[PDB]
Amino acid sequence: GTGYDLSNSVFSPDGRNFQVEYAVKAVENGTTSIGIKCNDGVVFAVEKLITSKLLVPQKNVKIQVVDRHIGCVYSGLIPDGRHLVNRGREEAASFKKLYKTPIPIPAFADRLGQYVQAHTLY
Amino acid sequence: TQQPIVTGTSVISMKYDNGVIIAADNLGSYGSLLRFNGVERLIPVGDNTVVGISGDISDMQHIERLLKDLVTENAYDNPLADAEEALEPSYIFEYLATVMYQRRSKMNPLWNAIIVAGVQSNGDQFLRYVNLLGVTYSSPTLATGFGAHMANPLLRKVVDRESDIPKTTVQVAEEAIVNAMRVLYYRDARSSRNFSLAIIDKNTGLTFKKNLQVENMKWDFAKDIKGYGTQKI
Repeated sequence: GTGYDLSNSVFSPDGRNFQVEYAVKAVENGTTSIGIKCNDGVVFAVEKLITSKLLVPQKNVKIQVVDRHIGCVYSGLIPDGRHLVNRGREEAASFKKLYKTPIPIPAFADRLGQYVQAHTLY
Repeated sequence: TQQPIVTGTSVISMKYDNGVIIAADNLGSYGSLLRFNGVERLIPVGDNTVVGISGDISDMQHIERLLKDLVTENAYDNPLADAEEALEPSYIFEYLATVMYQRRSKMNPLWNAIIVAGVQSNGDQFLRYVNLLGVTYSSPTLATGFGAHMANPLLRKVVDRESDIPKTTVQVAEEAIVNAMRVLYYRDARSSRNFSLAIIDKNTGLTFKKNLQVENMKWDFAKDIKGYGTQKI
């Protein structure tokens, strides 16, 4: 039948999770942002649409730092972005607290990955 | 409730016309055993604050971690983290004072005595003390443990009241502190000859000096002292 796209963790007959796909739409409707890996680092950049002359220039920063060595930028629902970075920050602090060394990027990525994957389970 | 194991002795400090000075030896004692000698007990936070800690060393290391986190956190979503919204010495102290009092109120204290020295953004000198009981206070000079008994009297001969601050130079002030460190090495059985000293000047900024040593000590007169009363040789 139908209705497989009304609840978040439901597999449709073809094995898809429509709610996740609809989330993607929210992302494609968002501002463009990128990242470029260089020979000894990474660069992040993003587009900030100027809705009007009223927006104070340079003020509404979008790129966010996690710990002191990680940069994060995202496209889609901004509040969801901040939410994910807050988690990332806790995840990073917890890692450093136990292991002393600041969190490796691969390790940090799976932390964000597992958390986001978790929001497709219920 | 606990009991200190590895400990650091005195932390002495004072303020002069353009800033504040703070020093502490590099020893980590284990009871009567002078166990560790490369211990840094002066914690710089940013470039306007230095936190000197005495008492339990494991708790000091814990406070160190708390301080690093403050810096990291303050930088989060803060485009002015290195300017108008950088950590002020007074913020750092209020934070520690809050933690110290909360911990004593849960009957599980951080067994330390702390002095926060620094210069506020408006140039004002900042010197305040907080200990394991959550008790706090300010004075032109501040010292913990043994230094409270022997350093304060000396440093107060330089700055005996507020009005003496503007009349005191970095040279005079640093001299007092260095002399006090030597006195403490003479009478404090848990002190070390090696120490660190830091200056926070509203003009020259933060100057952190490591590996200093007590010099110019008088011991020669010891040869003249024999016996404990009637003995002649």
